Order: sequence, then C-alpha cells, then structure tokens
Amino acid sequence: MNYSQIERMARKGVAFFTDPSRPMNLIKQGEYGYDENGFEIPPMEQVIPISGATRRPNAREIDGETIRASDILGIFNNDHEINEGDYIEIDGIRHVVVDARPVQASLEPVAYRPVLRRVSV
Amino acid sequence: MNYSQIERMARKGVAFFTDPSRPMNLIKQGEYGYDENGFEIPPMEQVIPISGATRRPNAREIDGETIRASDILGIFNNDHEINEGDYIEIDGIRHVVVDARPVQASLEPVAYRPVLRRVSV
Amino acid sequence: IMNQETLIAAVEQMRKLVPALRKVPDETLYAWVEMAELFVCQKTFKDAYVKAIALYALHLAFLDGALKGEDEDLESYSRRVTSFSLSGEFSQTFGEVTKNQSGNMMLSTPWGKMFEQLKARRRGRFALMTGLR
Amino acid sequence: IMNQETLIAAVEQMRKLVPALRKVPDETLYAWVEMAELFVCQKTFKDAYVKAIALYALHLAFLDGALKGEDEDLESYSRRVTSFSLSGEFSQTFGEVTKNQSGNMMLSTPWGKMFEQLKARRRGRFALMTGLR
Amino acid sequence: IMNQETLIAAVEQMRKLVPALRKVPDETLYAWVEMAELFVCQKTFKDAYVKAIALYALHLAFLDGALKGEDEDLESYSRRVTSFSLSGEFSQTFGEVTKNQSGNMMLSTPWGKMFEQLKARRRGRFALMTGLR
Amino acid sequence: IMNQETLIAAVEQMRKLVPALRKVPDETLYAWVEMAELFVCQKTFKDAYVKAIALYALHLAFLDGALKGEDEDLESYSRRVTSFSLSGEFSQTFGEVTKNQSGNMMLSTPWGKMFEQLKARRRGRFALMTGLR
Amino acid sequence: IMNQETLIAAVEQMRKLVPALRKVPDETLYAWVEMAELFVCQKTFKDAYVKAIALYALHLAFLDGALKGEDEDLESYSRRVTSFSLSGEFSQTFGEVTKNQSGNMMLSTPWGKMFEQLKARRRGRFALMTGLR
Repeated sequence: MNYSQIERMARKGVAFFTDPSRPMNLIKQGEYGYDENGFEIPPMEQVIPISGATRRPNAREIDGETIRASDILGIFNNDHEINEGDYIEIDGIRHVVVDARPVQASLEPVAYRPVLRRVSV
Repeated sequence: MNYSQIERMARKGVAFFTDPSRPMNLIKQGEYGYDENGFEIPPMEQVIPISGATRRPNAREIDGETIRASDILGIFNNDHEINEGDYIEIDGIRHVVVDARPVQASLEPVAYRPVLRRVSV
Repeated sequence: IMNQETLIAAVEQMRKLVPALRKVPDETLYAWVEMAELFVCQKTFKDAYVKAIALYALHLAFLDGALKGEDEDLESYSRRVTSFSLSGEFSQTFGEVTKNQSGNMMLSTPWGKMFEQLKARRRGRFALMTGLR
Repeated sequence: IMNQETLIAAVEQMRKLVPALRKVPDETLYAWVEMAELFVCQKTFKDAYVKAIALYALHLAFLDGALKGEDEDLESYSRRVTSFSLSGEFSQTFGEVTKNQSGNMMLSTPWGKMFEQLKARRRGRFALMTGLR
Repeated sequence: IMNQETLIAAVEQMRKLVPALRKVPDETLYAWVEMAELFVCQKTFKDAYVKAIALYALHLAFLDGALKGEDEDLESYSRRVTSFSLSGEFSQTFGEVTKNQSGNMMLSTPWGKMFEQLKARRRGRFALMTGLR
Repeated sequence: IMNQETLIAAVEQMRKLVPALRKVPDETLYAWVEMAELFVCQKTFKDAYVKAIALYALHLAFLDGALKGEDEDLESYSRRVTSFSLSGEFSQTFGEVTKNQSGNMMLSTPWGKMFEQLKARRRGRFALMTGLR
Repeated sequence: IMNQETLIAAVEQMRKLVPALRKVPDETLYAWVEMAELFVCQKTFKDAYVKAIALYALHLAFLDGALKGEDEDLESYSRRVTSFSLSGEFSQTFGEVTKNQSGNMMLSTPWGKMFEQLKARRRGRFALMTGLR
C-alpha cells in the first residue's frame, strides 16, 4: 500500500481542523555536558514555528491548593519531528511532550499525536 | 473550516435547551495582595448575569454525617469567559468551577463545559 | 407601489400574521414587500389587495430560506445542515418541512397555497385567449 | 366589515371545539377569522355559516404549522426539527401525522376534510358553466 | 459598457436583498454583474431592469456554489464535504437543499424561480416563429 | 489562438471568476486554455469571445477532476475517496456534488450550464441543414 | 513507424496535461502512445493530430486502471480494494468516480468525453454508406 497518499490525506485533515492565528512554537534544547567540576548549562533554544490542532482539555488536581493548571492533547504534521522531551509553546504557555505517539506503520511517520502536560506544576 | 458557523450553531443549541427563568450569576473576584504584615482582603466581586444549561446531577458523600450536598455540570456560551477559579450562582447556590473544559479546536472557544462542585462541603 | 399607507398596511398585516417579524429590521421588510409587489395584480383583487400583497411577500420570503438576516455566511445559501452535536452534551437533527413534487413553485409553502386559493376564488387559474383580428 | 356578533360566535365556537386555543390572545384569532372570511361563501350554507367558517379558519391555522407562538424564533418557518436529545436526561423523535395523495391542500388536515364533506353535502363540489348569449 | 449608475444600483440592490454579501469586495460583485448582463434582455422589462438583473446575478452566484471565498482551497470545486467530526468536541452533517425534477437549471434556486415567474408575467415563456418571405 | 493579449485576458477572467487559481502555476492555465480553445467558435460569439473561452476552460478543467496538480499519484485518476479517519482524533466523509443522469456532458458543472445558456442566447442549440444541390 | 518528433510532442503534451506522469519511465509511455496510434485517424483532424492522439492515449491509460505500477502485485487487475483499516491508526474507504449509462466505453472517462466532443466538432459522429455500382 502507498504511504504518500496517506501522508497527503493526513496533512489535509490536519490543515482542516486548524486555526491559522494561534501562535505555536517548538523548543529543541540539547547538547548539554558537565564541566570538569559540574557547572554548565545547555546553550541551545532552537525555537521554530509550528501549527496543528488540539483537543480534550483536562485539569490538574494535586492537593486542593488551588494551583489551577491544565493540559491538553494535540495533532501535528510530519515535518519538524517531535521527540520525547521537547517543549511546545501553545498561546504563550509551555507544555512538555511526555509521549510522542506517532501514527506509524512505516518509517518517516505521517503525523504525530503528542500528549502535553503543563510545565512546572 | 469556518469556526463562525460552528459558533452560531453552538449558540443556538445552547439557547435551545435553556430556561429563561433560572437566575444565574458569575463572580470574578481577583486582584488580591498582602499588606506589609499580611492583612488584606480582595476588594472585588464583579457579579454579572449569565444563562446556560445544566445536566447530570450528583450527590456528595463524605463520612455518613448527612451533609446533603450536590454538584452538577453545565454548558454555557462564549461571552464572559470562564476561568479555573470562578463562582457560579445557580438558583441562589454557589458552585466553584473546578474544570473549565472549553470545547476548543481554535482560539476564542465557541463554548464552555465547566464542572461545578458545591462550595463549602 | 403608488403611495405609502398601502406599504404600512401591508407590513402591519405581515407582522400580524407572523409575530416573529416584529423583531426584523423594518427596511428589509420594506424591500421584500416592494419587490414582491411586482408579481401581484391590483385590478384583479381590488378589494383585498393588501392581503394578497402580504400573502405573496410571506410566500416569497420563505421558499427555501432567503430572509436569513446578517452574519450567516454564504455556504448557507447552497447547502443545508441536517445534524449537529456538541461532544456528549446534546444533539439535534433537522429536516425539510414540505414536499413539492408537483413543481408549481407556489405549492411549496402554506402562504403560496392560500394565495393560489384566493386567486382562484377571485379571478381564476385559467388563461383562455384568442388571436386579435 | 363582517358582523361583529357573528365573529364573536365564530371565535367562541373555535375555542370550544379546540380547548387549547383558550390561551391565545383574541387579536390573533380575530385576524385569522377575518382572513378566512375571504374564502367562505355566504349564500351557499347560510343556515350553518358560523360552524363552517370556524372549521375553515381552524384548517387554515393548522395547515403546515402556520400559527406559531409570539416569541417563536425565525428560521423555524422553513425548517422543522426531526429530533433532539440531551446527554443523559431525555430524547424525543417527531414525525408527520398523515401523508397526502391528491395534492388538493384540502385533504391535508381533518378540519379541511370535514369542511369538504359539509360543502359536498350542502351544495356540492360540482361546477357546470355555459356562455352568455 | 453598461451604464455605471445602473451597475451601482444593481449591486446595492443585491446587497440589500442578501445582507451577507456586504462583506464581499466590490470587484468580484462587479464581475458577476457584468457576466450576468450577457443573459438579461433589456427591452423586455425596461421598467424593472435592475431588479431582475440583480435576481439573475444572485441566481448565477448561488447555482452550485460557484462563488467561494478568496482563500478557499482548490479541489473543493469538484468534491463536496458531506460531514466531518472531531474526536470528542463536535460533529456535523450537511445535505442538499432541494432536488430538481425538470433539468432546466433555472428551477434549481429560489432566485431563478423568481426570475422565471417575473419573465412569465412581464413577457412570457413562449416562442413562435415563421420564415421570412 | 491567434495572438497573445486574448490569452492574457482569458486567463485574467478565469482568475477573476475563481480566486483560487491565483496560486496555480501560469503555464498549466495557459495549456488548459489553449487546449479548450479548440471547441469554441469565434465567429459565433464575436463580442464575448473571451468570456466564452474562460467559461469553457473552467468547465473543461472541472469535469471529474483533471487539474489535480503535482504529487497526486495515478490511482486518484481512476477512483475517488469517500471517507478518511485518523485513529480516534478526527474523521471526514466526501461525496459527489452534482448528478448528471441526462448525460449531455455539458450539464455536469455550473460553468457548462452557463456556457450552454450563453450559446443558446447567442446562436442556439439547433442544427438544421439540407443537402447541397 | 509514426514520426519520432510527433511521438515526442505527444508524450510531452501528455506530461504537461497530467503532471503526475512525469515520474513514469518513457518506454511505457511510448508503448501506450504507439498502441493508441492504431485507433486515431490521421486525415480527419490533421491540424490538431497531437492533441487528440494524446487525449486518446490518456483515455486508454485511465480506462479502468489499466496502467499500474512496475512492482504492483498481480490479482489486483481483476479485484479492487473497497476499504482497509489498521487497528487504531487509520482507516479509508474508496469508491467509483462516476457511473456510465450508455455502454459506449467512451463516455466513461473525462478524456474520452473530450475526445468525442472534438471528433463531433471536427468531423462528426455520423456514418452514411451506399453500395459501389
């Protein structure tokens, strides 16, 4: 079976349920390393734009301390591959990609369905 | 896809299953801050009217102490955006919006589906 | 149209038949009635002219949905929505109200049928003619 | 103008025949009766004028849901609601009462069928004509 | 070129009859009116030229969704979307407004039916011809 | 084709009717219009020739889907997709836009119907001939 | 053998009309063009031979999915796949583009319909014969 046709269908479907006014960025900080004593920071941010769709909002409850946090799920495109420790800048709010969950039956996955949790607590 | 049409459909649907005789208000108390020793109260109430629909009543059971509390779920409109710590005045009874849960695939959500729990216990 | 009080009477009669038009802006009703006046004959009725104008305007404004107001997009004029649901909160389903297999274009709304009956009672639905000289 | 006492009797007869009309304001019923007066013929059945004029007005009111509430929203005059349902509270499904087979618009409601039966008995449904010479 | 003031009046009449066209840029409406000018005949109904030319332009614009948005993607001019749904947020189903029974392309939209009624009243739908000798 | 400015005018008119072609590469539109020029008669219209060329090209480019662009495989030219869903995230369903039981091949798109109407108004849809000498 | 430059022009025209054929090796396209040469008549439309021979070759290639890939498995030439779906990843459903109503095999693809229109315009679809005496 042809996977290019599936890629085109997935791209058009993602472009259907999307709004071209939500600012979404992506952070790929990496290449860390410790000093000869243990003092160093990763000097990479690598902010790039991205667009997609979101669904299923959910609220965070920890101890009844009224922290008022939330987390959602998203659907994205194949370019700018997502990893297991990246950050997503959704409407000025950072989320961490806990799960990548590519929609994959072949190499070079057609799309990604990451699971995002709000950063900090 | 057009989201204005979805907004109109959601507004008409909410206006269908609603009763224009239930008094419903909304409280947006905010802008707190402590004194130079720690004595101050938030001087804001911001009571505004609102209308919507409710569903799925549920009862509260804690210890068998016969407190007789209850909590429900609601569906509302896009104006007067709901937050994660607001109060809803349903028929003279206060409820706290634990979860916002907007029905969102785009900015400026078309509607909200908050989860309400009765205030106090 | 020839003067104003007939327009006022026609609009008042339309609002009296359907109270839902008490909220519609007045200028739109004026435009609709003065455009529907082109199809009705004054010499035929000559006693219930305002009633005929009101019935024809009401029928003309409700064929397939034309008086939709403002903020309704352009796709609503070519396709109809049959179902809409919001998550697992509620659902709704719509459908057509009248079947018009005859294809007269006047037996599509009750107002059109009433206008046809009134015309048949007043003058008739026939057209019998012969050549001149 | 048609006689006031006859109009009062016709409206009151309409009210007794359909008790659900007791909650409707009198001006709308008066308007419907005056509109229905244009079709009912007087000398055909002069003895029972009130009964049949009330029947014809009732047929006009319930033709295809022509008579709605005062606060009924627009866009429901061209589209009907087949069904609706809330999440876990209730659900309902509607449908049409009967289906026509002749396209007469008169054998579409029970009141219209009663009126046709009365007209056939009292005078008849026939029409024979000849020229004037 | 057709008279500028007449074109302005026709476009403004189109805007008032369908308020949803107020958000469309004027050049596209001008192009549609100029295209519709090629079919409407002048001397037939010279008194009411503007109304019927606006009606015919409206019929052309809403024939089968010929008029789309500026940024509407291609491949939607040959394929329609019956329904769509997100996971647990919303769902919707569409459908066709009415169904033709004659294949005239003119009894397909309400505006076309209005135009045919106006043409039949003003001049007629007939055509009788004989040779020139 | 005989010269260039007519080609420019035709392409500009096609882009004016459908703004979605402002993104299509120019050479493809040139090829489509110069291949659709083979079916239209210049002597027949002789006043709205560019409009006829634009309408015929638009109709010819939209019969069953021919202007699909690049990177679309070869199976898309023999079968159509009616549904597509992605896990439990979203779903979508497509369908045909027009039924053409007549089989004229010109009443398949609105552009074809408009071209037929324009040809009927200009010259006619008949072909009456007799043998020579 | 048919002229080499004409074959090159026909293949290149096929490539520009359908951009998706740019990825197909030239030998297969040459074979298809040579096969389609056996049906196209030369003296009928000598001016536009290349366009119509390319059209007929395109119609032959997309008749019923006759042209498949190099590594396409057998048993798919007699059986088609209506739908498929993985467990929780994706699903898809296919269908036929259009449905024939005459059994001519020529009004089955858009390219064949274009070719028939061109043949009817240039020469005609008629055939009148008499004996030789």
